[PDB]
Amino acid sequence: SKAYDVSEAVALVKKTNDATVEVAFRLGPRKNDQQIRGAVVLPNGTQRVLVFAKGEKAKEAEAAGADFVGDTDYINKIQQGWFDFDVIVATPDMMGEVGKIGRVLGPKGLMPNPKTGTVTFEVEKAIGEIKAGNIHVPIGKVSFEDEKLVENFTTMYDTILKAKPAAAKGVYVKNVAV
Amino acid sequence: KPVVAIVGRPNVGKSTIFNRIAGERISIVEDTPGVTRDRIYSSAEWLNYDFNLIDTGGIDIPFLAQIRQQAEIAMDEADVIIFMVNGREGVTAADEEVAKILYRTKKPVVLAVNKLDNTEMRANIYDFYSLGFGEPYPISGTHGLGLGDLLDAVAEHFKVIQFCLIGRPNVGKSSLVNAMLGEERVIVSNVAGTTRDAVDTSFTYNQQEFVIVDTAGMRKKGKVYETTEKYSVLRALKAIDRSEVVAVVLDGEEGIIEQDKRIAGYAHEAGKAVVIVVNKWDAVDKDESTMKEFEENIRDHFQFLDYAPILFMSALTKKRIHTLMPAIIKASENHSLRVQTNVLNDVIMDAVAMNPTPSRLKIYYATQVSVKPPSFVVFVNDPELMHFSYERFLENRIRDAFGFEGTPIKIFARARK
RNA sequence: UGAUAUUGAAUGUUGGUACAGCUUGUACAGGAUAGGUAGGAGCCUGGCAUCGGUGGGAUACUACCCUGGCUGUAUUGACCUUCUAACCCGCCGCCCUUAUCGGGCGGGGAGACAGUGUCAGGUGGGCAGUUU
RNA sequence: GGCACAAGGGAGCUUGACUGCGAGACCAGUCGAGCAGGGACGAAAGUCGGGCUUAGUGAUCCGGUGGUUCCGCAUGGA
Ligand SMILES: Nc1nc2c(ncn2[C@@H]2O[C@H](COP(=O)(O)OP(=O)(O)NP(=O)(O)O)[C@@H](O)[C@H]2O)c(=O)[nH]1
Ligand SMILES: Nc1nc2c(ncn2[C@@H]2O[C@H](COP(=O)(O)OP(=O)(O)NP(=O)(O)O)[C@@H](O)[C@H]2O)c(=O)[nH]1
Repeated sequence: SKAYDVSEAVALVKKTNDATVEVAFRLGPRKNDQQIRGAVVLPNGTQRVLVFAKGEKAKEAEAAGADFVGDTDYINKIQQGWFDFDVIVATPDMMGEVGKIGRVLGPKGLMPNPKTGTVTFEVEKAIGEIKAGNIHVPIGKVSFEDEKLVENFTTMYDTILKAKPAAAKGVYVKNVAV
Repeated sequence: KPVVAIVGRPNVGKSTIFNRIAGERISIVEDTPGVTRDRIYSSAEWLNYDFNLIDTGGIDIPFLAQIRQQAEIAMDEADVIIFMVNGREGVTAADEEVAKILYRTKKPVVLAVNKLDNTEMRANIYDFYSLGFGEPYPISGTHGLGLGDLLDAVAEHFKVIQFCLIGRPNVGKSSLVNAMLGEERVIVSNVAGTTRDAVDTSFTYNQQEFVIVDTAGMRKKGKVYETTEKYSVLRALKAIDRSEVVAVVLDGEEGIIEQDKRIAGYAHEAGKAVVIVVNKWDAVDKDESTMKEFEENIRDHFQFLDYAPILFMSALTKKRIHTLMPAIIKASENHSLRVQTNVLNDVIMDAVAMNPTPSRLKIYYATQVSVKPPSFVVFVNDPELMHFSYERFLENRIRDAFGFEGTPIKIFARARK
């Protein structure tokens, strides 16, 4: 019945366990025009990112930490197989091709789309930062200390609010479930 | 024949694409409510010389349930359901709600993306793979881009008289038509203005085919200062030009309103057969000499049209509904009839002999020119001597010599030549 | 005909709105045809439990908002049936006063109605401005 | 009236049946070489904006048909 505080719930989701502390947030479609879906680099923070870099952009992609780049087309290797691993990003030139030729990213949630900051010319800066109207966000672990998830939820809430959606009218906040 | 239907949330330019498929049928406006209330029918072809098109209204969560029912019904007959969605705004929750029905529909579905009017931002065809359907396509009604590929995508799955109906709003026209073809085809609502444009359907009656069109009613010109929603009245006026039999509908509960006489003027001035019809007898009393109360009153007020037969039927209780067509078929012949040149002339000087009061106007000849309506030309020494009182006199004699019931007549006058 | 103000109380019916607390959402498959939407750190209190599973969704339990319902809380509305205190009397008595004007003080009758001020259709050659 | 080298009648190529102006004529418009890019072609020459001439509803007011520094509100956003 009682709404706890942020400084109490970080110390208490220690006790709700090495598990991962995640946050649900009910948003306030009618408002799809100014919907609230997104990604931001995190403060208090293993992935396997595979890139679709084209041209010279593969040359800076092999030194940042990526596992496999490609031979400029391995969607034929994606056809009839392809246990995908963690994250798929791309570049704004072969995205159209990979989109049409690739026919295995819709119900699997890895389709490159430049609304998320994942399809850009800065592939070296993109590898290094990734490593019904609702958003899910993993802010961290059980084993993090009490001062880590406070900045994590603060950064994510400031990101949500920084993004005060248009048609701001009416309540924006409905529920925080830590 | 193949059937193709278009569905989606409103304001996605579905009717715009439907129209540039062929001609310009559905009204195109920009607003959330201004969608086609019901389903329409048409024909199409791309190297197959055989296809049909169906357009419906937008689907969301006023009246929307009936539109949803119509959209569901259209999803049945359609072979491929072109599912068009906006491109500039990405995707929406209502888009997923629409996609739910298609997911539960076991028919091939082609996905199309509108609002792609130029080459560069045409490359925005992405993230629609999450919908679970095949390759999307670009289209723009403003410029007609990407039409060939979309029609090829539709093709890869490839396997009579007209009579109208008009009147002032809320007199049961839609109820009358859907209670006559004996099914649900057009919407019925308590508020005036339920229909938004012409609805066309074909059907066979007594081994004879027929075409019936609704016109959403007509209100006064002075007080029609709406927000371009009265642009549909132009569509209603168009149907009269393509129709050849006009049914005017009056309410029996309410008395004769002044606007009804004005509406009947448009049909008469168009040279079309008219059959005056009254509906909703369930309201007012049905008794002896209540037949003549409105039967006589109509004649007193509607003098300019006297040839029109008068029919009484109530669509709600389905009383004497089957008697409407017997009137229609009879009116069909009289609007297209010719009389012999010999006989017609022999009747003319009999009339002028008993009325030798035409210097004096001279009658020399008379004959017919057109079948519909029956035009006649009389050769006189001078058409200036012709008087509108005398011109009307000739019409009555002709209308009495033969039947010529339920159709207007026009008389032309030519000089001595 | 409709709103809105003039414009009140009582009980009876009585919805809507808002805030709450409990319930429903029928997926081939799937643990009873017992929801999407963030999932994966428990029994032995009669029973039997615990991975995981053709599954797009099983939870060896962490962990939000919806949709239709049920119970409270407040808001108001819609009404009926009453009453009375505005508002209305071309009803009676008394005084202004000698007065079928008018105004006061008493009874009676109607009473939240009618009547009044700002917003829709028809009506109807009601009366105007007009030309062909 | 007229087109015999045909102004029928067809298409392989199905658009040099398109792209920038245009000296010069006839009559408000119409005709027309030259003619600049690129060439539909044809193998090359070379042709080159199609029904013979042929009436085919429209100003008034002026409202759609293709978009772009095409621009100034104290400046900036719309
Ligand atoms: N810029 C742009 N606007 C378009 C295009 N196609 C349609 N629209 C706009 O979209 C508006 C709505 O389209 P319309 O065909 O009337 O859709 P509708 O009547 O709501 N029918 P429905 O609800 O079934 O989609 C049009 O008035 C037009 O302005 C397009 O290609 N480009
Ligand atoms: N008493 C009575 N009511 C009727 C009859 N037919 C229809 N109605 C009712 O009166 C209204 C007329 O509906 P509708 O057919 O849409 O009339 P309309 O608006 O003139 N036609 P449209 O919808 O095409 O504009 C509806 O509320 C309907 O239920 C009838 O024969 N008798």
